[PDB]
Amino acid sequence: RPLQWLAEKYFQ
Ligand SMILES: *CCCCC*
Repeated sequence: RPLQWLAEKYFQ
């Protein structure tokens, strides 16, 4: 679950 980078772009 590589959501680390994903969160920076999508959520934040
Ligand atoms: C790892 C990212 C934490 C939320 C910004």
